[PDB]
Amino acid sequence: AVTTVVNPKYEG
Amino acid sequence: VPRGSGTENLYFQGHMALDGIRMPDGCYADGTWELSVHVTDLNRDVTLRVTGEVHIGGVMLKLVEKLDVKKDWSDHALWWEKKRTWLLKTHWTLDKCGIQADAKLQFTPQHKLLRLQLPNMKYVKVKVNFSDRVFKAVSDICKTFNIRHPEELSLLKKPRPLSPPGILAVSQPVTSPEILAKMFKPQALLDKAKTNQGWLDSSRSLMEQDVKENEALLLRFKYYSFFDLNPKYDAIRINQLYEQAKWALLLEEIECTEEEMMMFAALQYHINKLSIMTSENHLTTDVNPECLVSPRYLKKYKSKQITARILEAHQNVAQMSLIEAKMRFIQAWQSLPEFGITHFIARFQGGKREELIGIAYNRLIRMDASTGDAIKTWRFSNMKQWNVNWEIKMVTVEFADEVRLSFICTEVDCKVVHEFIGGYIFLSTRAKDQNESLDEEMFYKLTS
Amino acid sequence: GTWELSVHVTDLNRDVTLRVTGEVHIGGVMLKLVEKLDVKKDWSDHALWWEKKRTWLLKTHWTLDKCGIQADAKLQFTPQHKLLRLQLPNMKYVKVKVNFSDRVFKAVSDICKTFNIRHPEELSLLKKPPLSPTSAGILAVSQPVTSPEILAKMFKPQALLDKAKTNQGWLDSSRSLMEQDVKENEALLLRFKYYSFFDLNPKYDAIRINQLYEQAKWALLLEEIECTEEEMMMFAALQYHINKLSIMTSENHLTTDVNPECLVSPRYLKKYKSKQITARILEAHQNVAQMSLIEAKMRFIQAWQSLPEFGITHFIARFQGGKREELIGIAYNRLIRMDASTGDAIKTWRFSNMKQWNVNWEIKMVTVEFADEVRLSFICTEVDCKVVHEFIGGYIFLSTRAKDQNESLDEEMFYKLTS
Repeated sequence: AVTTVVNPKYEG
Repeated sequence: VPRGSGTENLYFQGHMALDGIRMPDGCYADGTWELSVHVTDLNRDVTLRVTGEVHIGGVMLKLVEKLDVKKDWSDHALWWEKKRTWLLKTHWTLDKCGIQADAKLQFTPQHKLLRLQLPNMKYVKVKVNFSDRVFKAVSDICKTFNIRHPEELSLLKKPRPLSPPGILAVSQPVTSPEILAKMFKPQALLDKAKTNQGWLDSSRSLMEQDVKENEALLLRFKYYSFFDLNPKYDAIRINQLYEQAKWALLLEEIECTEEEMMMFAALQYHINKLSIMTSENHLTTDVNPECLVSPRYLKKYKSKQITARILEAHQNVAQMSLIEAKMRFIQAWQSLPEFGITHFIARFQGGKREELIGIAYNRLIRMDASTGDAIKTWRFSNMKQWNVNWEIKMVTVEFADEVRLSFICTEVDCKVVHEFIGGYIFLSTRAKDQNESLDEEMFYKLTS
Repeated sequence: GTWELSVHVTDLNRDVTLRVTGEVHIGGVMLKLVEKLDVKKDWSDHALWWEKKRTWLLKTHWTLDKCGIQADAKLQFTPQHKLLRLQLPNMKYVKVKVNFSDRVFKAVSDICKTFNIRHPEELSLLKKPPLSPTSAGILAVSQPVTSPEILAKMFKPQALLDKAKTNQGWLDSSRSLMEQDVKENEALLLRFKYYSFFDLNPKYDAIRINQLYEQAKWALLLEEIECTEEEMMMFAALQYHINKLSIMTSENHLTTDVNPECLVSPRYLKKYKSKQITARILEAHQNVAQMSLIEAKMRFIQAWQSLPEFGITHFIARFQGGKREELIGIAYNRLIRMDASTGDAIKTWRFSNMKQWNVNWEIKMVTVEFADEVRLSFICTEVDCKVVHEFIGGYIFLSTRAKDQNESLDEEMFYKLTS
């Protein structure tokens, strides 16, 4: 699988 | 193909009725079977008769019944080496945990002794819970040490004492010209980068990460972004950061020019003089109260009573100068052009050889693995998201103002890199107007 | 038709009489004096002074008629630049060459340039009831008291009313030293006058910081400002520490314990003789020790700035509706009506509120109008009336210093606010 982590600076 | 207990290929067919078409596999005439448990405290093995319906807490009680009925077993828990997991959900049945007669469990204190090498190079021993996530264990160790903002620190395995109150304030120079040279490991950049494979996983426990009981780990500042570093109450935190900076320069973990080295050396020499000043005794002929206080105090007190009050106040004054000088050393170190970069080995897409990914508080850097020369920099402020493909061990970073960045690391390096990026992103959300509102839930969501 | 004019040449203690008309120019009188006295000597610093009228005759294009000079006018012909003794905040005396005809605001600015003290508008000259620096060591001097016989012969156990009277001696910044009864070879005090210090920067204000530290130090030793016994002991320990740091800046190559093998990475030992490394460290240590010394002086200054009585300059005043003499206290942000016996603050008005303000010079009454509070009015003596006026205008002028505009000192703006 993959672990996608979004920079809170952008969404969430 | 993984075999045995706790896998998809168990050695015994479980859930067999005593009165089925034939007796259950590997069971005694009464339907029980033997679970062998190693009690680390006593270096002894103990066997229990159980079935699959017995609860984890049932196993623990059966063990305690067989061992000393007066001894304190309240700290012991079951550890399952093969599956690298503690068994703390005590209401689970052996069948739920996948536990058959082949399983080798340990009954062992959750709290153990752990040797730490501090940044000032001294060894301490602490009692820490080996079943807590390392994030919490580090936070608890820093509280014992009165070091604020534990999220900037972590634990690092040494590359291939004393039991806490005052060795944390120790700040002395190397003993010999040859004790210093003995510690100097003439290391290339790639070999420094390999050291960074030893940063512990903050989301897992010490037990799950191959830490012997009397193995020394390094307690180190991990993230080079120091929030509210305040001389008025961070004396210990400042001393340990200064010591980390002092050794990194003496040992060439970070380079500087010759003129900078002579400045850091004078500043270290000065700090050592100020430290002698905070403990110089028989401070007698120096203090002349007639020159230091207004004449009304002279007439109201005996000189040797004023001299005493002055020398008591001077202790705090000298400690402040000492802390300010260390702050200045840290600030000069922070201004070095490669400060704050942690290097990892990485193969960049379309690249010819192994290079480095450098991670800093505000950016990622592609660097040459021999010289450390920066090739390309990406700012976190332009980063939209990032992901790890754990199949091919590939990190991919997406941006708003250019095409994605992709690189390959070893499996160990993938986990560490992912936590560094997530960690620095977490630290960037710390706000001045705040209390110790360390959102633990947010750090875990970004680094796992 | 000519009439005679008595001009005294201070430079030669000789009196010279001149026949003049009245349509003659001031510049004309000057050239006649140069014809009668030495034709070789340099007279270009000399100007005409009129001691009876307390004024310089520095307009050469003007006529004797435009000046009201008649035959009853005894003038002087005298060097503008004269020797002036100064006691610095560190209590040391220096001599200086200053234009006794410039307005004192300009004299102070030029002295501070000579001494390398930035922001001269915070300093001024005060009358008390010697190396001779000229513009291109004594200003970085910070020595403890000589003996308990020197600190006690300096101590004046004076009440609060008496300190308020020393403030009569602040010079008019809009007038020259000559107009203010300052003799050559006589000592004025150079002091920080205003307690609002703009950009006090340890990176380059070493001298200005040293002198401000010394002023605070002495004010505390001489009880000109009071603090608690706990604070006095902290200040004493801090002064003791500063004197230790000061000694550390003179660490020579024979008293030194620098061990390079403990302070530098091994490649330096393998490349340089030990003596070369220590000399490099000792040279770098000078700036390092001087920086610790400056920071410690900054901490002393910052503790002094936090005292309850800090930064207040007192004057004797009769407030409207008051029954006796009290004190008007002037600080950088506020005006305080104070009891002259206890020093207690009775009422405080903030400069932020101050709409406008005027001085009735007939009855010597200062009046300050506010937006929230009712008018404040008080009467002072005639001298104290001029000094208080300058203090209020001066502090307003200092507040206008744009927090970071690095602008030139608006000299003309100052003069408008204090005249």
